Amino acid sequence: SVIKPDMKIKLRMEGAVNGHPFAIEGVGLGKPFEGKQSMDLKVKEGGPLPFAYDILTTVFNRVFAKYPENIVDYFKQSFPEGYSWERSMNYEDGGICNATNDITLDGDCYIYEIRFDGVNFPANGPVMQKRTVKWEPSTEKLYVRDGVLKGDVNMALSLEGGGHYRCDFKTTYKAKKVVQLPDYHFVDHHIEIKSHDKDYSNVNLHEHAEAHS
Repeated sequence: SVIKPDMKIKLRMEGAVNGHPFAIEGVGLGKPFEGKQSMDLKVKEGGPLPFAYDILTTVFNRVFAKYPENIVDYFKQSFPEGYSWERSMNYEDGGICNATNDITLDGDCYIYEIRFDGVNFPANGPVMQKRTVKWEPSTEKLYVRDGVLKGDVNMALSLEGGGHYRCDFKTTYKAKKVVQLPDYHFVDHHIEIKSHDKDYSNVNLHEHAEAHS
């Protein structure tokens, strides 16, 4: 198998929020079979970012999810060729973010080509006012539709003044080659920013995920 116990990550995100462009690059590593990963992200263009960094984190690869033997693993099956995903993130106050990631593999390193575009975030909302604290752990629901895999998840950002800010994720996963399709299942997620500098020019991000049925 081309999927090894320890692998690397390299990525570049180009995007915009409310019409303002930025670019971020990252380098990381993870354990595909353990469903754990971490990475260091650096803002290359558009800094200091004028919006809450948290809207970007779930965009910075389900290959990093611990899949039990009794569940078909769409993602690990997609390599060496790889897969891509598309996602729309609908926030409760109307902010909408669309993102995509084309994932390839070079040796023991996954390569991500990411696009991120958010619009209509209210000027005095939690995202433009940087009042988000972190994402709560979640459970993604995955199901097949028209030969590809869909993943939906109810997400929530804890807020500075207390309370939560909701967002609904709708993701479409597409293997580059034909692979076996899985039956309905779930993936528990927990993403966390472990460290960052004042203006988030530098961020260390971690995530651990496990599938179940």
